[PDB]
Amino acid sequence: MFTGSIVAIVTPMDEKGNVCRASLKKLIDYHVASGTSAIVSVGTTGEWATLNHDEHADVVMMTLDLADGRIPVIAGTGANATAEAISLTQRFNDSGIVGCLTVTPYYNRPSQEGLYQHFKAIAEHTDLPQILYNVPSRTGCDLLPETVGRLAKVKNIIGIKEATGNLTRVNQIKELVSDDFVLLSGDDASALDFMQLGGHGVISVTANVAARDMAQMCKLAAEGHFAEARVINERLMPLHNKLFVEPNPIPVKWACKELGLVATDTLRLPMTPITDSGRETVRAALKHAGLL
Amino acid sequence: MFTGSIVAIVTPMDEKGNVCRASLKKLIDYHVASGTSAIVSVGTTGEWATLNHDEHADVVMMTLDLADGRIPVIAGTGANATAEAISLTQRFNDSGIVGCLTVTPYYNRPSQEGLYQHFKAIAEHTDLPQILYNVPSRTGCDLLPETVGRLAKVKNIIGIKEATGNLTRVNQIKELVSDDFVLLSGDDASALDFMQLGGHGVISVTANVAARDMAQMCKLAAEGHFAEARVINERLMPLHNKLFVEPNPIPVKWACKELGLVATDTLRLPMTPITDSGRETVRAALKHAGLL
Amino acid sequence: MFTGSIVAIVTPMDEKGNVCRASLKKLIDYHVASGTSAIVSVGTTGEWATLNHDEHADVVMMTLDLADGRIPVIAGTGANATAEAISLTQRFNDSGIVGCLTVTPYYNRPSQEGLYQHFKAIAEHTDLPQILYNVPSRTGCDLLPETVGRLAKVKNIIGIKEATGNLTRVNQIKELVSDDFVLLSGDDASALDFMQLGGHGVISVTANVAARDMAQMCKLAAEGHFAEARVINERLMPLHNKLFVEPNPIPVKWACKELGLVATDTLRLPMTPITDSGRETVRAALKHAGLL
Amino acid sequence: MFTGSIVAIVTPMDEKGNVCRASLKKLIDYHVASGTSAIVSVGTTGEWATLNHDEHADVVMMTLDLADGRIPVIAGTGANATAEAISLTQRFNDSGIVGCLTVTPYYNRPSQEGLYQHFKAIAEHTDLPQILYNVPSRTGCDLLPETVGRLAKVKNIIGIKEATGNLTRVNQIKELVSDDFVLLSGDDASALDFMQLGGHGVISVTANVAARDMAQMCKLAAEGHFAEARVINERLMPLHNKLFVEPNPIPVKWACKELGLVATDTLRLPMTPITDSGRETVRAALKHAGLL
Ligand SMILES: N[C@@H](CCCC[NH3+])C(=O)O
Ligand SMILES: N[C@@H](CCCC[NH3+])C(=O)O
Ligand SMILES: [K+]
Ligand SMILES: [K+]
Ligand SMILES: [K+]
Ligand SMILES: [K+]
Repeated sequence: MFTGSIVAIVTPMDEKGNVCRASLKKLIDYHVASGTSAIVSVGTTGEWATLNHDEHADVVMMTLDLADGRIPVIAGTGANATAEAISLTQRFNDSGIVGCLTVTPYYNRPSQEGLYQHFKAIAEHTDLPQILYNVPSRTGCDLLPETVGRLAKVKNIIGIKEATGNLTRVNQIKELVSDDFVLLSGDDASALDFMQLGGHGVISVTANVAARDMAQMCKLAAEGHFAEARVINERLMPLHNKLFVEPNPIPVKWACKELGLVATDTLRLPMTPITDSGRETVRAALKHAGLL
Repeated sequence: MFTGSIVAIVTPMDEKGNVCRASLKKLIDYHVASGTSAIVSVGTTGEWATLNHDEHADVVMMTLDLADGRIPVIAGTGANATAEAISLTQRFNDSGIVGCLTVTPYYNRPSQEGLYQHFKAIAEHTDLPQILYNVPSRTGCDLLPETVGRLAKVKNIIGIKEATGNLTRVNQIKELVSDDFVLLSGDDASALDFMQLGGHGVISVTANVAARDMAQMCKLAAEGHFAEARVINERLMPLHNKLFVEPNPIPVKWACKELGLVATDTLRLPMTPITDSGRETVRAALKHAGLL
Repeated sequence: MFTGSIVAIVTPMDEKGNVCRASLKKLIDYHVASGTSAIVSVGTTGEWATLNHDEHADVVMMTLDLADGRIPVIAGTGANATAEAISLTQRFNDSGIVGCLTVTPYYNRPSQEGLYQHFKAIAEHTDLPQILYNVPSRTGCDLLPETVGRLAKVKNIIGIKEATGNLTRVNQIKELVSDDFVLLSGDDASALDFMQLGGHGVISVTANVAARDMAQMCKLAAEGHFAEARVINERLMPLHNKLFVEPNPIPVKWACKELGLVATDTLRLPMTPITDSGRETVRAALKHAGLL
Repeated sequence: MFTGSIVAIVTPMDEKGNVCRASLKKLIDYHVASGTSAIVSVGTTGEWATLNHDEHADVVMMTLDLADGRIPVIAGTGANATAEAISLTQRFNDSGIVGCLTVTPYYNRPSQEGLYQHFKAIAEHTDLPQILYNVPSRTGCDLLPETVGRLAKVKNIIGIKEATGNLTRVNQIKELVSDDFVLLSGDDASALDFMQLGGHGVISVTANVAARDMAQMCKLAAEGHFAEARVINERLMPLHNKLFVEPNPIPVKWACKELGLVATDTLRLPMTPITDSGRETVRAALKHAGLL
């Protein structure tokens, strides 16, 4: 549910940019069969950025309908205005999602005290578990360990997706929070290292195309079998890097199409079609992973 | 109209967080009287991030009404989804604004090709002049000079607000565009240097509270009188820096209230009220400028 | 010998900046009694930067004489000209040191191929084990994992002091080198994390004043008892940070004087005496560690 | 003498790595004929890092001999130990150089107070004019404008080589120093912008191979003719960038050999011979400049 390999699932689209239900069903079945712990619906990799609030709700509800109770769903619910994050969250209360993934405000660069008031207010108006989401390269704001410590005292703020790739954050956060607070990597390339230092899992792009291997790697890491998990990570390392050779989710949607998991690799502007050179790098990564 | 001292005007609010019409009128009269060249309505400083699309439109329309033809008005119109930027823009067509300030997509970090396609599409769905806006510390995206060169070929893309504070960009962009493409600073502390290098004006935070000084500074710059302009810049330098002692527009709103230009210094979460230490810093800077 | 807690020992000085033998003897006895694995003589913390080549040799020989076979000594031997590093190394061949700590060329910023030719040539002209030393914040150059992989194939290049604080480097290097190559942290604040990911020890500033606790922490980390080692690291964390509140070794020399391990805290210009505010921060760290 | 186009001259070498007198003479005649204002002997570009103190002195003395009063000579004299900088400087007293270029201590990262004490002490042991040199990418140390202000009060500290490429530093430093303190760029690609902001010249890599163009560029700048200067700058921009395609002075030495100005392009390790791809890049840039 909030540990192990969690996929940040693509939002598959037809040629017009509308959600492809048939493609989504195939992905969801794939994750159920491959042992993925949960699905993050309309996260970053799900083009949270370019869906409107309504389309967003629809993809989440569709994922819940297709999932049919077989795999837990977490929805992306972040916003850069605290009133808007509260309002959006209300739409998912009692939807069937198990939790919300809520990103630090982007663009407006609030203070730490602002982040604290933001997240505390969101949490106050829902019974759903909240997972905080720190990704400074995208938002311009860095939610620091001291603030995560203050927010972890709020009953339903249950963990953090830490996407800095700065592995010192693991034990800085861990020492400030209770043993039940969940630490999840949001950086596939450093995620095994993150788990080895005491993290609990990963919210992953790679998992979209290597679900079984991600699931086994995370299970080995949780049991302490790091040498063994590292053999898997070494085969997935080209994917961990090359799925970001052009802006995510351009590479992963192309990989999903190439494997046949989705009908088209279409995305919404300002995301553009993968370049020829990108296709070649991604294909080589897929073959390194044994997927083609 | 697109040169000299352009104010990025605050959206003054009541204690409930909604626009205060009497305060806005007072500010706009103040800019008319001070010699400000134009007003950017619902830019970053105007809390574009925390107004919904309807509130945003209402503020722009109210600003045009109150300006009553005495001062040109440029609307913030950026979005991180191309479709939504086109909508937002279509909405101000025939409103009376003289142009749009359109920020690079934020959060989703598109490629340069993606930036080119986003702005080209927006420009194609309007007749209004477009000023590109590059502020990578907020967006996670850096619109490079090469791409500005490509976009400057589109008929109604007419300038750029360069808020990197990287002064080498002035002549990198000038080399690639025509003599009538406008270059404006988005960084108060470096704006005089930017104009000395060949830029044409500034979209300014400091102009909210030192409108006459800023207009006089820019007039001297445009005339080649840099040493006279620099005396004015040194008097304003503590404001140029300390209006960012806490996240913009927290300081400038406090300063506006302290000077009697607005009724309340209220902002929307996740922006937080100014700290005491903040108050003290900004008050010292206002004293140095001779404003209080 | 090349694992566990290794101290980067201060070079204690009298009021004129000359090496204080009596102070050095006290330190060396302290490390022998407290279980330190080895001593790095005239490393960074030993003011390698401001001793001339002769003074340098003398401090190393004095440390070896005082040590009297009771604890292994490693000498700092780096230089930014390959001919000079070869020449300096010859002076220590058969001195009694067990190894050399050789920093990447500083200031001149060579390519990776230049680093490879540099270190390979140094290694070629000695039988002494060489430990490579990467500290980009000081040198302007970053010795990358791929190059460390190529250098590890040289018979007597036996390990690396990795002082970036970037914990991803551990397993990037480890996967390219043999199981006998030693990975040592050169960043006290992240050193436990470094060991938890697969590093073998630390070349430490903190060890100068908390030798026994560092030695126990490293032993616990080597046995896999990370929770236990983390209790010690948490008590030493203020030191790990505040020994760098002013440039190293200013704080640690002051701490050593305050504890009575050395007669004076004098250093060589351009290092300056600790500030009052620095003394207060360092003292508080020492008390947190239980040392005062 | 301390304005206009100052060349940071290469130390041409034979195949063994020792100074080539005939090549040096040829370069110095070339600068006399081209209008270069002064020569920096054994600066960074002159391989200050890899010459020992005697070799360094020999090159400066040989340069003064060959210049034969026709062109002023400034010696590199920096060291990271204050005592050693004082020695090095005392050595050039009454040599015939007109001043010294003294870099911030490298590697040991002193405080600003430490920088103040280092340069003040050096200045006190000579009558030669001192030009401070700030190049943080190489040294790990950033000499800030405030500290430049303090040092500019010392009688014989007369200027600064600002190699950050951060153009805001020009007017930050000008505000704090007297009208006769000299500001020189250390960054070819930004040097014209630096002079347009109020700087007085450049210590240039590009001047090694485009001496006449650089002197003409600086003459036009000093006269206020920026648009004419910028035409010359655009012709040289590929050199300004591609003379750093591999670490300086690897490219400029190759270019000097290719133009017939020196006999060999030999450098000292850890600098390595230019790669083939490098050769091709620099040749294209020399073609663009009209030099070959
Ligand atoms: N700054 C905007 C977020 C854009 C929504 C993503 N397409 C707001 O406050 O709602
Ligand atoms: N750049 C110098 C190193 C200075 C020695 C430290 N005080 C050299 O090549 O030797
Ligand atoms: K909690
Ligand atoms: K245009
Ligand atoms: K080896
Ligand atoms: K002076």
